[PDB]
Amino acid sequence: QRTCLICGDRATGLHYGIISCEGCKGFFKRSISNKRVYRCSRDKNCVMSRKQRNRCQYCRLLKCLQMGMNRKAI
Amino acid sequence: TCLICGDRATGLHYGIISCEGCKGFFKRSISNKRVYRCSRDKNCVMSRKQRNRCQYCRLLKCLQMGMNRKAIREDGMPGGRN
DNA sequence: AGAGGTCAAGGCTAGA
DNA sequence: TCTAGCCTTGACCTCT
Ligand SMILES: [Zn+2]
Ligand SMILES: [Zn+2]
Ligand SMILES: [Zn+2]
Ligand SMILES: [Zn+2]
Repeated sequence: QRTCLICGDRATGLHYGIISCEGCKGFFKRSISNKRVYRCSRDKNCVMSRKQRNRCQYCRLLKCLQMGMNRKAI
Repeated sequence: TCLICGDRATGLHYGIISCEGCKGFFKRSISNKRVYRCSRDKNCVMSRKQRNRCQYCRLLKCLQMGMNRKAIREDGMPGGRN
C-alpha cells in the first residue's frame, strides 16, 4: 500500500524511474512526449495532492523531475 | 449519430451515444441543478439548428434517451474508467 | 513489470 | 449570461 512520490495518491508500481500513480505517470508521459512548457501562475510552491495536483501543471512536472522521473525513457 | 438531436456523435457520454453539445448541456444542467420551463406544448423537436430553442425539452430528451445523472461525479475528478 | 494506448470523465474559453 | 469545440485527465487496457 505504497504512495505516489508526487501527490501521495495510491501508487501502482514504478513509472519512469519512481513509484507513482497512474495520473502522474500519464501526466509525465504527455508533458515529455509533447514537449510542453508550463508556467506557475503563483509562487512555484503549489500543493500536490490527489485533489489539487491538476491545479498547477508546472509544479506537478517540477516535482516529477525533482523526485527522479527520467525523461530519457521517452 | 446523437440519440438526442441527430448531430454527429463523438462517442458515449453519460450512458448513451451523443454529440459534444448535448454532452456539455447535460453536464451543465445536472451540476448547476437547473430547472427549465417550456414555453409551448412540451414537444419541441430536437435537431442541430433547433436544440437550443428549448432547454426544457432538450433536458427531458436527455433523460428519456438514457443519460445517467449518476455519471456526474461528486468528487469532480476527471479521467479514469467507470 | 513497465512501457504505450484507450476514451469517457471534467476543464477551458472562443464565439454567438 | 449560454453553447460547444477542443483540451486535459486517469483507471484500465494491450504490448514489449
Ligand atoms: Zn501522483
Ligand atoms: Zn504552481
Ligand atoms: Zn446532440
Ligand atoms: Zn419545449
